Amino acid sequence: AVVKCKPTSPGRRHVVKVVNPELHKGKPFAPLLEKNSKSGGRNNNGRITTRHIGGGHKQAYRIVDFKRNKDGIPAVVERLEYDPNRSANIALVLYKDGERRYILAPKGLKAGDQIQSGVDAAIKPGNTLPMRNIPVGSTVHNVEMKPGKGGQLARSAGTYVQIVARDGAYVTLRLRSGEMRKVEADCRATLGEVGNAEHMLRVLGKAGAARWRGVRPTVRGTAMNPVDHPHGGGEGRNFGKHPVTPWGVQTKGKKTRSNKRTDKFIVRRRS
Amino acid sequence: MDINWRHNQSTFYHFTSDHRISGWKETNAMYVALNSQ
Amino acid sequence: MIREERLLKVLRAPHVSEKASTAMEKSNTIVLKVAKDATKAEIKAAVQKLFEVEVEVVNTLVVKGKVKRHGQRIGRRSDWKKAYVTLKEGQNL
Amino acid sequence: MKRTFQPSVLKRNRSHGFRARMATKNGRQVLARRRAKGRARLTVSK
RNA sequence: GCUCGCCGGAAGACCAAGGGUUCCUGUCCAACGUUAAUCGGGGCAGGGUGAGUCGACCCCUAAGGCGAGGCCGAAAGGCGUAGUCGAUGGGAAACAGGUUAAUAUUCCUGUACUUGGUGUUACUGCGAAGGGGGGACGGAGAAGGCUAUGUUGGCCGGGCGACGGUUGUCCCGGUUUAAGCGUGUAGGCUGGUUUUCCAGGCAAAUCCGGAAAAUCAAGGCUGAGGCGUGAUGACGAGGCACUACGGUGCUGAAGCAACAAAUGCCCUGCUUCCAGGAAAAGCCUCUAAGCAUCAGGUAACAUCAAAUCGUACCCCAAACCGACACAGGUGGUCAGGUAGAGAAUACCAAGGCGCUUGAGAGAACUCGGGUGAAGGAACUAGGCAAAAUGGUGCCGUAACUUCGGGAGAAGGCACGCUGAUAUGUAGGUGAGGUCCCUCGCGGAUGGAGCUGAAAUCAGUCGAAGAUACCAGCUGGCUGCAACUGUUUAUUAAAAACACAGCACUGUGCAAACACGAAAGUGGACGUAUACGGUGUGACGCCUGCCCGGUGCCGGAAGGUUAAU
RNA sequence: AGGACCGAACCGACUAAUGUUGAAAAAUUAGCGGAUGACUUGUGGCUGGGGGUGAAAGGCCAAUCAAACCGGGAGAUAGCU
Repeated sequence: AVVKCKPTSPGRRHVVKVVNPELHKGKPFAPLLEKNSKSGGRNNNGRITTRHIGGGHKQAYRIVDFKRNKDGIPAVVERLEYDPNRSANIALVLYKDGERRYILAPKGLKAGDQIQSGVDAAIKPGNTLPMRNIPVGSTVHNVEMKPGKGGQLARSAGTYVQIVARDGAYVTLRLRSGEMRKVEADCRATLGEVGNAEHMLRVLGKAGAARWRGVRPTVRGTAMNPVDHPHGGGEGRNFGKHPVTPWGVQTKGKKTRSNKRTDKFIVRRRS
Repeated sequence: MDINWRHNQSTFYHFTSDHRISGWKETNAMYVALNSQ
Repeated sequence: MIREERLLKVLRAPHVSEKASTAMEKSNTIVLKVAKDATKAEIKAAVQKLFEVEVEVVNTLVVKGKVKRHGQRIGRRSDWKKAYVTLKEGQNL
Repeated sequence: MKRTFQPSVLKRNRSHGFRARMATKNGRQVLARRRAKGRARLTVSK
């Protein structure tokens, strides 16, 4: 659900926060946590490689099983927990043998819902099974690229992948971007679509809500100087140039995909 | 006893403060030049 | 045990002071300069041996040498180790 | 007025100390030039 | 030595960093001290820094550094695995009194505590580089119980007082006592016990987890404080005795209660909200291989060991950083009385200082202030500066608006002291005594005693009762920017930058892009509700026409065209 | 609850005066803004010269910045003084 806060403060005027009482309020599961240190956008050379990254709240990583290779054992979802490293929400799920895992939660998945995997798993949301065993045209998320690699497609909140046709060796997927690409048959995938589709409905409200998420200010090109950016100077709001990246590459229209290795899989491109 | 005297000269031999004469002497030369255009 | 040569090159000289005299007569302890690298174990075994007394415990410290100038030339006196050795009821030296 | 040199011997040893100079070849050229010139306090260790 | 003055949330005290003998005593005034100098942080000599418990060393790791092999690179070299190092973090234990001119959790007195090695006695399963638990920990808010600590009364000791009174509801001082041990509380957490089974915890496991029952409704964990012991000990106002007249030996009464109360403890808790909140070792269990009448482990007693290094002194400053004995800068800890909401402010307590030139004169002029006739911005670029407002409660408060605000809008009334209500109110706190149980650090009761606002009525004094310090000037029209923020350290704080919001564009993951000859890394342990770039900059109404030029995207027919 | 309100520590620097061979190579004095957050601060580390970093001034990078400092080519060159 979304709630509009009363504008008792000027910073609280335009903030709409997504509330969800179904999420857990207690501490997360201890043996599935590990250290995830902040990078600040700086690589091993220490130089800033991706800018505007820094600050923010401290985050602890949660090992989410994107592989789902535990096959044939029924599992029951314990609770739904917040994951700071993903837009979606994760589900702490307990298997029949008594060992717990974190799975990426679809829409209807709540506490007490059964989860099965394998060729014997039923066609209901949350169940993971090879793509050749999936009916054509159903809602599918957490899609592998190569078999056994772990889920790589339609991971973030509100996402889904539609199966257009099955060749038997390859399966054509209409991705969330509107791209049609071929994916080999035996990659595993999860039914349904992920359960945080209202995540795009929130608005941060103030500058501090973007700062404590780890995002720094993003100074624009025409306020720069000629020695830093191709845009700059002009004795007051002069642009007179084609818009480019800070390193001179033309933006706003120029295509820059030069992969030439996965071009055989792309059936048709997004538009 | 007075080696510091030889060294305490060597302070404004590499100054940069263009608003002051020889780095330390404050003047009105800014205004004088500004108006002497 | 500690062999004889080491135990010997350890006690250098006794230290004389009015703090030493009050420590000698009232608390029954002796303060004497020892070797630079000497430890409390080698110091205690020596005073048991060469001084035939009933040593109890050893308190040690090192005084950093004072900086003095001779004429105009500056210099630093050699730092020495200080040691408080204490005994039970018996002493004649 | 906080000035530039606020001392700390932990930073002082870690930046220009002897083990820092010996760690790379360029500091080895520095230590050679201290010896070639013949400076008494050739390093900043003590 | 007697006064006067200044600080007293410091200009007091203790430290860390930093300094490196400035610390203490004796001795001298060459130079240093912006003056004299007998003095000194100056010169010379001597002395002074005592640790199983303080800190370092040591075990463990964060950011990161190095990096056997490995990969890559003209060379030098770069990245990086296993490892290794790296506190600002986690790990065992000491407190009270006394002593020096200078040392104190170090020395002495008294009372403690912890960890290993070894021996003996008694029992019997020990045993990892592995598994699990624990270490393990976000912000804000709210009390409750406490304590530090302060006030008052009682008690003890002392005094009848320079000038009216003062044997009294009078005046002054003290009324202190730790660690540790035992008790177990105010609280907070968790249902407990037993049995059976299991695709998991790489193998294994009695341990973790999971699934079935039976049985009981209670145990367990954590936990401030108080209490008794420690402690018929120390300290104690003072007195006695010698006085190197500085002090030094001897002796020593009362040593309680009530109230108030922390930012300190319970509390690493409780409640609540998203921005969802270190690692590893020590520690507790589980076994594996092996050991298996051993090796070991466990409980009691005894004994040994706890090394090495720093311990002075300054540390908001004359001793560190500022070339100076410099109006500056410098992180942490303690924090009393009165008034006061308060760590503000004013005066004070303990404590420390009067700032390394003084003595006169009482010109102009300059700096810092006080007052002022009459006018009240006429000065000036400009109310710059100065002046004025200031607190609490109550009444009352407009246009406009995103309904929150505006707004402390504006504008008024009361404020001291004394008595009565009420020989101090409401309230808080609360003993004796009574009753009842598990039978205690208990439950109901009961009001002694202590504390104590707020208001009304009545009277009084002054020119003035928020009388001192402290402590909003207000309103109307309007440009710009939505706003909180950030910026040219050192002439520009803004209409500049940022910002949430919006739009375009790129990118299907070995992504785009960026750093790198490369390896590799960030992006991101993220996956188109994501990430990058560009432009605009909340919100409301909207964002019209033009693709000829340039750029970008799509096209391949034809013309031109490289090496070959 | 609040990038809430008033106001100390703390952070900063809007106005004026003094100072400007200063007490000080940017301060003092009277006022002033923020003061639970995009806050502030101690300790250590990381990013380096046509490079870093920058809520963007061409600012900061050891009182030095439209290309730091030190040494070297170097006795650069100077139709100029």
